[PDB]
Amino acid sequence: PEASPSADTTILFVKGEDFPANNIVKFLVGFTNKGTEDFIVESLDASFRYPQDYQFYIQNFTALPLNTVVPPQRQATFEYSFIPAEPMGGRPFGLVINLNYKDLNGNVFQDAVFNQTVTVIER
Amino acid sequence: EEGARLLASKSLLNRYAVEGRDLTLQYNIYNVGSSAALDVELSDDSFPPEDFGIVSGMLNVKWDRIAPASNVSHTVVLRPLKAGYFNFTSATITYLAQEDGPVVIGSTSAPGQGGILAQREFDRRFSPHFLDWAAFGVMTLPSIGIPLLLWYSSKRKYDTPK
Amino acid sequence: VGTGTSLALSSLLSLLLFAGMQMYSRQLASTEWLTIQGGLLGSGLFVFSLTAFNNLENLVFGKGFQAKIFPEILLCLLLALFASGLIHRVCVTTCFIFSMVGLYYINKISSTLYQAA
Amino acid sequence: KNEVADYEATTFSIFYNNTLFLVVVIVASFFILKNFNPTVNYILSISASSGLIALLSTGSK
Amino acid sequence: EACLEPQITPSYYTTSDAVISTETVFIVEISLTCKNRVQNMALYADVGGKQFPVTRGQDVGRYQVSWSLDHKSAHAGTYEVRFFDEESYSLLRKAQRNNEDISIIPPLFTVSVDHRGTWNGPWVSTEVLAAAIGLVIYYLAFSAKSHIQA
Repeated sequence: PEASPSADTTILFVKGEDFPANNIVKFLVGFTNKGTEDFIVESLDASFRYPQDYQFYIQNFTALPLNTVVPPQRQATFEYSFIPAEPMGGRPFGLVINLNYKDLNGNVFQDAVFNQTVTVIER
Repeated sequence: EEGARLLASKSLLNRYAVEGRDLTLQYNIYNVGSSAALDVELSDDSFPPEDFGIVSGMLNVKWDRIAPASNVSHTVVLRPLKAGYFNFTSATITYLAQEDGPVVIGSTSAPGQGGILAQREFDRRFSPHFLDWAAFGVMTLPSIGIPLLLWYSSKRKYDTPK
Repeated sequence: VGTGTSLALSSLLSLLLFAGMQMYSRQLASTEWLTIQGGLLGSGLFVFSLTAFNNLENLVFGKGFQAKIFPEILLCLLLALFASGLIHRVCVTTCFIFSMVGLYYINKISSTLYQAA
Repeated sequence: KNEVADYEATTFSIFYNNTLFLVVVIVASFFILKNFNPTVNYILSISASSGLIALLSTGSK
Repeated sequence: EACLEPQITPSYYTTSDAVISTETVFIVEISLTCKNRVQNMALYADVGGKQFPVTRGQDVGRYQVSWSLDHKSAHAGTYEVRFFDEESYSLLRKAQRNNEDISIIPPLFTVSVDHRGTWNGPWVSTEVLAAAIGLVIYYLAFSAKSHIQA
């Protein structure tokens, strides 16, 4: 499912782009409804993916059920948190966040708000 | 779009919402837009006064102007009066993206569902959380303090210098 | 005091000093004065370790066993020096110097106590 | 003479034995077993401290 | 409009229970009445050199400011809050960016918040120290044994 053109998404980490090992990291995902129809945000997932193989799954973080209605022109932000495992410190991982939302017409959308290689440093 | 943009967050700073105890609610607004979000107002009507007692803080507040790349923290302290499943919904925030710009209505993050316990349970999961070592001394007082002190009274009595 | 209790007491004192030195190694090496303080601790560890080693030798091989410069004295000095290196290189000079000063007086004490008797 | 020896030995002995057992678990568990699961830490620490302490009891004799 | 001769009745909530709360939160509520009858004015607070804007309430005159620090940094003592209006706060920002004496700008009003210490228990709960007391006691006990065995 591709992201709808009328939806915008802004991610912001609460404490920066540092990913200390064994520490809670929290981010905020924004949502814009630039379309004339109601978008229903379903869930926001997070996962660690292999650097060389973005398809391979290393760690799957639980899927947060949001179930929030975004009226037209209104912005909905959704928060999520996790904790990276201690052994992952000192290695790079491909962190893929995907935002799910469906219009009333049943069209599926899954925006890759963030798809980049981040490094978790040992503290 | 270069207008202002506000990413609000509503979260709890309490592990457990204890009946009759203070519960902390922190509403943090971040302005990720290039321009300042003028005339920001936060409203939170999802806490009826019949379940929570507002120890401190005001649910409905205003802000004249939030500078770009700046965050404003507001906190309200309540008191969960009833143990049970209490749904924390999303508060409404309205802000101007531009001078004479339209009002962009948004919704803050919703923690969702949580569990309020009773006072006795609060004691049995974490009462001496950082008092743990001191409590350990009290538990070990019979094992160490009492025998040692008692014996010292005996030794002093018979250990007379000659 | 009893030889068996004495051996345990010397071992306990030496062990405690070594554990403390490692725990605060970063702080001790921070300043020259603190490193000198490490020198005193290392010499004390050497003195207690030497006392324990002689006590153990007496129990296993019988009372009155005599400690030699090698390997009993040399081994105890080497162990203390190794701990000194871990905190900082600088102590190896000071940590060593305090041990030698203690050793000469300790031998003087031993000669009076044992040879005279 | 029997009473005092019987008593002072009991009170002091309990104190010392309790001291060693509680101190050993603290040091071993929080420094020696710092890299092991709590479950293995509890089994090893409790078994080791008590067993070693019993052995030291006979060694004193 | 700058608030000429502000009259306040400060009240402050401070955390006392560290057992539940993850982080210390200081809350200050001031019911400000302006001599010039001003209302809904921009107020900004400066605490320990950190700028935090002041949130207004729908009720006229009710201004609030809160901020949060950890329990390892919430050392007990008194914390001073300095308030400024829109005009003065503009000068406050310039002074900091120019590294001039911030104290030169006279705050519109100041409020004292007392923090009497979040409860963590007596300060013996350190894993290293727990071993320190255990070992210190043990050494004395063992020496006492050697004193008896001899």
